[PDB]
Amino acid sequence: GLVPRGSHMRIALMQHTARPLDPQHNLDLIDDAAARASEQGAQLLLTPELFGFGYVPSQICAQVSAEQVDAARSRLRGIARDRGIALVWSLPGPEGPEQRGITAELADEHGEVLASYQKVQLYGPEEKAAFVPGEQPPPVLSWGGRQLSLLVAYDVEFPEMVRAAAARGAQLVLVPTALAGDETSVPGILLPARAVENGITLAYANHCGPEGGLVFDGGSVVVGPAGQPLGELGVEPGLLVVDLPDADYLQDRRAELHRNWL
Amino acid sequence: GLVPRGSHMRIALMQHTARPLDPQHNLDLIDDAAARASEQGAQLLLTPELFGFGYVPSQICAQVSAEQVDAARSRLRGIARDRGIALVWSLPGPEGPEQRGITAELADEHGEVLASYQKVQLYGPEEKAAFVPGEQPPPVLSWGGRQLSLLVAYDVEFPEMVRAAAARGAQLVLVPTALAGDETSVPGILLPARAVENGITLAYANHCGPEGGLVFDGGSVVVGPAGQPLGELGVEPGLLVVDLPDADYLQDRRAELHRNWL
Ligand SMILES: NC(=O)c1cccnc1
Ligand SMILES: NC(=O)c1cccnc1
Ligand SMILES: NC(=O)c1cccnc1
Ligand SMILES: NC(=O)c1cccnc1
Ligand SMILES: NC(=O)c1cccnc1
Ligand SMILES: NC(=O)c1cccnc1
Ligand SMILES: [Cl-]
Ligand SMILES: [Cl-]
Repeated sequence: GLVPRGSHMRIALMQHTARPLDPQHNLDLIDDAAARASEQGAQLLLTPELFGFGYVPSQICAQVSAEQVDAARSRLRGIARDRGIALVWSLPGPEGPEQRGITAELADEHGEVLASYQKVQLYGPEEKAAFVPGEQPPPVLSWGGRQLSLLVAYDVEFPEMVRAAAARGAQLVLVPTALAGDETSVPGILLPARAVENGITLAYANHCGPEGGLVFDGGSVVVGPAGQPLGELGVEPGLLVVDLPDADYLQDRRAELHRNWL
Repeated sequence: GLVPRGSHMRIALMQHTARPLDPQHNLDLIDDAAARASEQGAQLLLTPELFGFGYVPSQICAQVSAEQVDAARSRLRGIARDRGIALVWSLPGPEGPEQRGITAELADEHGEVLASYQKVQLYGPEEKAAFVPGEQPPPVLSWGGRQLSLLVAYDVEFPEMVRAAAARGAQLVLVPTALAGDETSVPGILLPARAVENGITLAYANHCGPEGGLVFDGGSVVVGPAGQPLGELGVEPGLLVVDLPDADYLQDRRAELHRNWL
């Protein structure tokens, strides 16, 4: 409804089904969602992991060129600008098929790429055959009056990855994902702890429905610092729109000891 | 009931109210619980943080001598032996009042002290005025056919502390605690994640009721590797007895990167 009294940030999450190896289709879906989110007063749209090509790691490595990635990237940049909304997307990285990772990028409403990140924690043998793991910590940046950060999918299941973002100042962690197999423990158990154990908000945007030989769970969610869902979807396509309201674990943690004990 | 087919470990958790600065009373309560647990076929009893003197940090530092600590320790050792049950207790450490931490120790049914641990993550200004933080990682040891470990209270709220135990091989993490203030997020949100994110079982033994100017929450619980409660108490004194049944986060985590990013 109307933009509320105590809130200066409204975010949207796109939950949908991608078609493998059909970027025109999947990017048309992103464009649709961007327009709709913008019309509802959202200032940012989060979209799912590898959405533009589908979550099909082995086929991305075999069939998707660098030039095809770049064409999808340019189109997404154009959607951010033309729909007048900040956009988080996830594509393969820009290098050749044998050198690139899974990435996420944040563009603002003018189309500026503010931040780029390469997934550090690859999931399973197919991802590890198709992609190179990232080696850099999550980025943290001011946008819309808060410190935003990016992580991808499996990354968020590691407390260390969320802690790395929060140690840099993150307040809002945005996570494209691709979770199938009725893995209710990730949104149900791990995400709430990630939020509480850092005092942060996390947004988690999944595929749903039949795609790439899997049936994705949906369950997209925004979790606030008390671990509660600010908004959530079920198993069907949807656009989740959430107004964010404006123990000291981060100070208390004995990081110099912890780093020796991992 | 009868010791079940698929289980070779039955554990007990004592949840009760301590009297500040009255070790005879509080250790009599531990003895009672040890006897009862042993009669029910439990092989180990976990008891709460600082139970023998009450959770009264400032008064422990002002009034409880080293010699008084040692007398309580010897009595607890005797309860393990005389009740024929392994026992986890938590007392101040053995040094002078200005040099000692909060500790936990595991004795076997013969009274052998198998392991000792000093709380690394002190909670709040009163603990930090009264006790020295520990500097050593959690111990991990074979007992009863599994790898057991110790952590104390606030420690378990840090993913790094549980990860440190699991990295050493822990399967069962035993946690004396003292949690008041209706802090439902610790057992409700953090403990289940600790268990899932390492694939371990955790046992969490709280005070309950009015003690030391607080009203403790109870909520003692054993959480298995899927994050579910194997057994749980409410707010009243009780003895929880649980039979333990017999993603690869621990291998997949990029620990050499994580250690640079905390
Ligand atoms: N954004 C607003 O102007 C507004 C007006 C009335 C009620 N809520 C919000
Ligand atoms: N995908 C990306 O992260 C990226 C970063 C810089 C340039 N092109 C792509
Ligand atoms: N896409 C992912 O990183 C993933 C898939 C399955 C489980 N957890 C994470
Ligand atoms: N421990 C046992 O002998 C037993 C016997 C029957 C049923 N369950 C356990
Ligand atoms: N409380 C303890 O940890 C301890 C260890 C060794 C000797 N005495 C006490
Ligand atoms: N006893 C503790 O370490 C403690 C107290 C309050 C909150 N969390 C932990
Ligand atoms: Cl919340
Ligand atoms: Cl479980």
